[PDB]
Amino acid sequence: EEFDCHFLDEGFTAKDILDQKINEVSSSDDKDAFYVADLGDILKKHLRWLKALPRVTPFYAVKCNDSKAIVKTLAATGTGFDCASKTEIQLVQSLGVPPERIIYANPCKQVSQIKYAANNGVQMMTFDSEVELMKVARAHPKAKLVLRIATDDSKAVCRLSVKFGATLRTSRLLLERAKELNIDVVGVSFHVGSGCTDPETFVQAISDARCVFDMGAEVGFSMYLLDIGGGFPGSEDVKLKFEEITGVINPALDKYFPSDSGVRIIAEPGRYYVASAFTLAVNIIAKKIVLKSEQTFMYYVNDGVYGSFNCILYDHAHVKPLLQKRPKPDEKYYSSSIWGPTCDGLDRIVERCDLPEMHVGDWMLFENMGAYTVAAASTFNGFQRPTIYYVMSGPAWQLMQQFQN
Amino acid sequence: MNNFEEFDCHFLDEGFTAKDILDQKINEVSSSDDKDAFYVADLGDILKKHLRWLKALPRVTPFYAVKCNDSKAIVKTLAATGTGFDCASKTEIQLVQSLGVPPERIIYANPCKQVSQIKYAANNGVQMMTFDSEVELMKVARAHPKAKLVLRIATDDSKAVCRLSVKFGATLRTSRLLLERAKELNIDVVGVSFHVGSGCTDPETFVQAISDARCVFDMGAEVGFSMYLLDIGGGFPGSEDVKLKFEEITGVINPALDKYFPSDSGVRIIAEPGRYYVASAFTLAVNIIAKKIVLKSEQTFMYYVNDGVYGSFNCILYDHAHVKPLLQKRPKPDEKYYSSSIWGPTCDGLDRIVERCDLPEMHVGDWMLFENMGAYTVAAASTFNGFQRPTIYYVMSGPAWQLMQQFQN
Ligand SMILES: Cc1ncc(COP(=O)(O)O)c(CNOCCCN)c1O
Ligand SMILES: Cc1ncc(COP(=O)(O)O)c(CNOCCCN)c1O
Repeated sequence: EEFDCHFLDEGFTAKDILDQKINEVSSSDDKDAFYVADLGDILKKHLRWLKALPRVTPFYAVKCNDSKAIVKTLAATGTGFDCASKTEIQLVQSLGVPPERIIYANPCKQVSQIKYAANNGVQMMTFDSEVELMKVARAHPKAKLVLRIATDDSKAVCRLSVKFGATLRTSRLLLERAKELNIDVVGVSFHVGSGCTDPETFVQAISDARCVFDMGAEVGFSMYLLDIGGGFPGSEDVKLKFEEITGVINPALDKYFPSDSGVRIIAEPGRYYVASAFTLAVNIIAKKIVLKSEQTFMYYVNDGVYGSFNCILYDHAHVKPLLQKRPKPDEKYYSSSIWGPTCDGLDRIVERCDLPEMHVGDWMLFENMGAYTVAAASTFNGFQRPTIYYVMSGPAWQLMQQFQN
Repeated sequence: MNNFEEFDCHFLDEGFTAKDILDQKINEVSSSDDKDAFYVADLGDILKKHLRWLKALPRVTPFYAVKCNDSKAIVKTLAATGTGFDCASKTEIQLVQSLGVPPERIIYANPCKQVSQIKYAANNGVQMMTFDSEVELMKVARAHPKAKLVLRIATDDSKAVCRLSVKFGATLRTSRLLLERAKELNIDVVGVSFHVGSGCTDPETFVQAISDARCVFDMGAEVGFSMYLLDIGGGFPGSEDVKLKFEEITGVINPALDKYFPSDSGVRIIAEPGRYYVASAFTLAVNIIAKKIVLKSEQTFMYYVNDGVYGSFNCILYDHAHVKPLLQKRPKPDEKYYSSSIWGPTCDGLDRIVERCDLPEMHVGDWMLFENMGAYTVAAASTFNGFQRPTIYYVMSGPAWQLMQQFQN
């Protein structure tokens, strides 16, 4: 099923295919959860990106969703790839992507994995520490290093212990140390984060990147690569929309990294490309009614926080259950909870929402489930991952062909 | 020590512990390039746990909670030992049966089961299933009408580390209705189960739960059921590194069982221990793959290791685990210690294993050990960011294998 793709007829959307599949399973017993993945939506996101950020080459963050069909489509489109490990490099290269379209954007890499990158010609890596410089000097000495600088996320849960990113003070020492060890530093990267509330953060980061560029010029480096990272939204169901962010980013890029300077600008978008392309259908497998006389309901579905909905814990996701069958306007709603299939009491998807009374065998839909869902799912309790059905229309395939030409 | 892994088992020589095997493996890869994280799993420790259970709960037949750690070697060892198996899904039943366990040693103890999975259980002769709701009775009537149902009742698990009663368990009031409804539908109810909560803190919960079970048994007698099966669940600790030790709990359980369910009554008592059997059997070794020095002049350190909260240390989030990093060489008393944090390998900023602990200054290539990592660790790990599951090295001494032979006879 991984390399299986289905045709999407004219005048049909992913929602229609979802509905169709549901209605054909009504008689049968087998009602496992499943995804519909529209690869056309990914081509749409690429066009949108080419329009909004024409100076910025996108490098897809594979960790977001490592589905071979996703990476194959993006590779045909001509995007780069951000890989964080040996396995992701193997995946991307197995699909025929050359090393110069891969950035190894993990600042803290196991020596053996750095060695693997060196053996397969992946030259560009990020770093933010001296120990990383020593490891690179011993294990991949001809590497092109990108210094990752810190960004301020005022909304982060742990503000005093940031995992990644060098301060400006530390950046100067890192550049001088890299000069000592005869290691080539070719640019700067930063990551604003997914939970960005104010686009001005990007401007500050770009300004900071410029500052580090100047330091590199002082130490004797020929800096050309600016990596503005990821964190762009993957659906329209957010307060801060993609185009607002890009409208703030482009003037900053023109001001601080003008095209005549010879700078090459890239980004590492993960969720932007895939979030909205995947829709999840889960089946209500069990039901309890609790009287409070106000009726309330507990619904158990066949995916949970150990599966696709791990994003509730790891990605701070807020999931919105949608009904497959549109409800009548006068239908009565009830206070309801939604639970996953496992034995664990913390396997709860929705604490409290308003739903009409539903029945075992009814379906619930979750949109915008492409990013950091299947990539981090486990088989706790023995429950297997939902099948993914890939779809693509004819015109979407034509568009992909145009990109290949 | 190099594997051939699932069914590979290494000899543990006399006078050698799992710790010694760890040392040997570490010193063996000293100059080598590849220092991936790995487990040492002592199947001897699982056999010792079984012997300890037989001594402490002689009336209670243990049914291993496969979901806790579904490694084939553990299930195979426990099956040779003669334990039962608590399975939560079709896949776990397939695993247990594939290792040759007959269905009468399997309880399907998931109270809210997908219809197709109930059907699978019926198709493979797994008769005994738990339930706590009317809709479950409807599904059973339709998909497994000859099933032997066990009513799961609620418990006061407020002091337990992992509360399960919010999600599962019928009140006594509801239990009366469930038994009457089951009678209407001509479904056989044969007993009661409960779960005190994983990581029990107060053994008195068991006493109340046992009492509650007695009442539901009596309710069944009123409606015409011949109840014989009492299932006292799990929640037992898996290491000695806990305030509430196994033998205190069993000392509270046994009198209650004698009072409410005397042996002459013909009751059959089982339990569903998960972490008790496997927690201390697994020790995890991780390598320090990266290092940062942060000046405060007070020096602090940030260590990055090659397993994290998406892998084995998911137990930090899901299992409320508190992990203690251990050094391979126990440190000298005069060595200087530093405030330190430990981080996983992934790009995620939330991938932090230890916020603050005191460690001597360590270096890339040094190892850290985590004991008691057998329960709810590997079973719920993912390959996020492409980082692979740690290799498991199974070891067993000769005497341990002899003990397993005695159990198998
Ligand atoms: C260095 C880096 N580059 C890209 C991304 C992807 O960001 P996205 O566009 O998906 O927001 C990341 C992601 N890092 O953490 C994501 C954690 C989500 N649970 C990078 O680190
Ligand atoms: C129904 C059931 N039976 C046994 C167990 C295991 O209990 P243990 O002996 O391991 O404490 C469970 C566990 N349920 O949830 C555990 C989630 C732990 N993160 C059952 O549900």
